[PDB]
Amino acid sequence: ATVATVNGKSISDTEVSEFFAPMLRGQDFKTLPDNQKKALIQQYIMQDLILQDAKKQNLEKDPLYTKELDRAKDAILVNVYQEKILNTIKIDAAKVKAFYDQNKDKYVKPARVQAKHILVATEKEAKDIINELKGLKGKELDAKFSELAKEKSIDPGSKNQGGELGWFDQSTMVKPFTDAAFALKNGTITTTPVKTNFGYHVILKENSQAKGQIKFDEVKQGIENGLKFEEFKKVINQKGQDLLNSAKVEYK
Amino acid sequence: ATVATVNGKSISDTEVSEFFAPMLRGQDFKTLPDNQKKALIQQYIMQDLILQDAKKQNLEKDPLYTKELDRAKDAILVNVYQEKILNTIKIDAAKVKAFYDQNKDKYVKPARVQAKHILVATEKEAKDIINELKGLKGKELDAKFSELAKEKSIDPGSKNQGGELGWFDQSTMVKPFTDAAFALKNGTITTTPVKTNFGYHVILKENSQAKGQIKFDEVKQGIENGLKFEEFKKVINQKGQDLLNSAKVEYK
Repeated sequence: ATVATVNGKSISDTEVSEFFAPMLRGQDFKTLPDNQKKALIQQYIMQDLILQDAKKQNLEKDPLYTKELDRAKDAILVNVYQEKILNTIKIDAAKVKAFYDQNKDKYVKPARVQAKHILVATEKEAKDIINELKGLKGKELDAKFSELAKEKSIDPGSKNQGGELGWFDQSTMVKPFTDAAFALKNGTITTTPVKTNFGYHVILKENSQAKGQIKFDEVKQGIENGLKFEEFKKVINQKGQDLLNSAKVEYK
Repeated sequence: ATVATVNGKSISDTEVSEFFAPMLRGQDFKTLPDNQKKALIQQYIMQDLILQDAKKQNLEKDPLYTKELDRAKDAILVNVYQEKILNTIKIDAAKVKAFYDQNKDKYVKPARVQAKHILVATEKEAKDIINELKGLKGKELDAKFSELAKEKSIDPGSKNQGGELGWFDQSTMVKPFTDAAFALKNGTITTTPVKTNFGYHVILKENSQAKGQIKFDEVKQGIENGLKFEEFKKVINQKGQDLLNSAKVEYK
């Protein structure tokens, strides 16, 4: 249908609609409010008049045009070709499931701990802190700990924050520290100094999170996307092989 | 020159070179190492064979091709048109200079201070801290300050970091705090409590930076780019006006 005429010539809703369809992302031109339709019609007419003026200035013979049009024409055909190939790719339920089942033990959230620490240079300093805190529990142990860390900790990274280290996993830090911190019960301190390259630590564990299993439903779309893409690449490279072999090719 | 033949047909270095010129970003095909040339020739032959296969499958009549080619053809012409317009745009030295001179007082780096503070709830607590620090100077004033902030400051945002606030300007915070902190000399404290909505502060100023003038040479390219772009938009929109007026347009 004709939504405008320009120097006598009809502009359809069809051509306006097709021009803007990329930008509309699936919303149909016809469903826009009258004033949005009108703005898009104006914009399209302006595009149309710039085209007429460009031809009037013979810009279709400009090599900036013909060379880029040659390029676009080849690139669009190659893309349509690879798109027909993409449309033959389907991963059935069983492959998706089968990939999950095969990798089940890698679809996990790793165990974490939330802890504070106090660092000091000497085994005996660490025992004395341990002493000062012996027999205390819960939020009282926590407050006193942090106060001791601010007071006596030699770790510049945390001393000021009451020894806070936040949540962390086993990948994160040195095993001997990691070992003691995973072994503790929540709300408790290392009753023996932990020895590292940094010195002697006292650790207070606030919380823990056990290794968690990720479920198939959580990851299945991701698995499918990744299998489709791998399959697409295999089919495309195979094709690229059939065509090359097939041809007689000499390098000069 | 012929770098390969494919089923008898010659492939020039010219067409390979033109195909990859976008990706080469100005480096000439001819200057690449032999093994890079060869890989690009292979890639180009593969592109060529996919084109031949696409035509064999009649994909040039596919509407996924013809409709996108119609779109590309219009979009490239419009771009060549606006590119010829872009090429007529020049800002002479005098406009660039003139814009700088006109806005000289906005091309400045604002004054900054680097300070610590201690916050307490009561004017008298603030005087007593001021007391404890009276008569101290330099790095000794600094250490004692930070220790007092850790000890007695009621600001959770900084208390733990010895009251550190880092570098900040006048836009950043409440004027009454800002006022006192800009007035101080480096290495000194507010000898009178500063009153805000948060309570009573003692401020130690570590450093200052005076308002700095940005020089023409620092900003001149930026000014030019921005003037060229504004001018481009003016010329393009004017054009868009000449064309529209010029036409006889009826909206249905």
